[PDB]
Amino acid sequence: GSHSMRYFFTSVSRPGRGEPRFIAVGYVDDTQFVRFDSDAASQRMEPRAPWIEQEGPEYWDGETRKVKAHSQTHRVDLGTLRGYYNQSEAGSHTVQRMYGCDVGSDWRFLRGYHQYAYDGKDYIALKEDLRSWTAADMAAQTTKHKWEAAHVAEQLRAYLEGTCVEWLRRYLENGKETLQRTDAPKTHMTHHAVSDHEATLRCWALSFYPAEITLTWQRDGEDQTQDTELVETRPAGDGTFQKWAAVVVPSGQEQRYTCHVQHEGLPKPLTLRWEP
Amino acid sequence: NLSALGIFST
Amino acid sequence: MIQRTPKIQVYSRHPAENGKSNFLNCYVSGFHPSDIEVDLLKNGERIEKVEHSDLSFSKDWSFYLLYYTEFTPTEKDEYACRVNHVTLSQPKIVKWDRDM
Repeated sequence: GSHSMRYFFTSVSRPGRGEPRFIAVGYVDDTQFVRFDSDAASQRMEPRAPWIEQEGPEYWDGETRKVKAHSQTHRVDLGTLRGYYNQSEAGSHTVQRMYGCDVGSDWRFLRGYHQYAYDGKDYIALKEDLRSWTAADMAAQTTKHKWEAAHVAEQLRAYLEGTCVEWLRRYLENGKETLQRTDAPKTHMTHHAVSDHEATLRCWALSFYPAEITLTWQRDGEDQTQDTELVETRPAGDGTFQKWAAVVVPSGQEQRYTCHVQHEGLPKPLTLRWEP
Repeated sequence: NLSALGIFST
Repeated sequence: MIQRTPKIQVYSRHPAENGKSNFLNCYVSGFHPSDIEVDLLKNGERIEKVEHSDLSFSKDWSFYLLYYTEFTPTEKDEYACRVNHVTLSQPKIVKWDRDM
């Protein structure tokens, strides 16, 4: 199946309270493997998975110098964007950056992406073709011209088609036991009498990986959106994910309702039915 | 592995 | 200036068994900006020995964090997650439900 390596960067200004917060996080698929935090003891890039710990001091020195370079760019960006939008120095602002590459089952290049946000909103994003930019507003147009002058699109295309996929493959090999596993959802259903007229059926998917999952309810084989609740997929904290879907049903009608579970790790889609 | 490419300021 | 109010889920890592060691999780997601206060409560009292994931964000740029602590559920003890954020006119307490 498909794979991804993604890096996530957040910078927050602290008016009248000194240097801005900077946090960097690296993921292969749904697994965190690296972190940097400006508020932490080490002032170094730190490992967060077993299979990255085995990299030499050259890797950690390299990643530390680079994440600090990212930190310095975001520190400048906060000052620049305060100016571009003429905002007061009284208010906290946020810069976010996300980039990475997808590979197909053959571990070859599929797409790259580089996205940048100011205060929770698209600022500038690289297009599918990796040669041209979408700017959100007139201030991002200033950035877009600066980035076209410096040929930033060409530079990122080269990282995303080259270094990005080549280190993704390495990480997949070194982390074979973790990253190349699929854990099927363990499933069960629960039942809560709610009145003399209704009951909740809750369909559970536990201990699954990766995160991507579909839980659907049917009533007599017909897709049922009405009277359903679907919670966001949530970390269990052990590298696995959890989700549930519930439906409120008339008293006595429980057996009319089926829960359908689709996951990469299920050879076949599961059908569950309430069994008392 | 972070890029050392294509990381320009705003 | 986008502001998104946090979604809160409080749950255990494993199906709760009374007297059996486990992890209590408070997952906070879909929020902006990033400043957020999260405490895990035992009988309305703050738990000290609490760890958290490194701040990350979703496709829509909204943030998410996991706060977690070792605990042993019993029949009597009430667990909860207290969240504070600029979007909330006061802190939101979400009680742990075994089946949610």
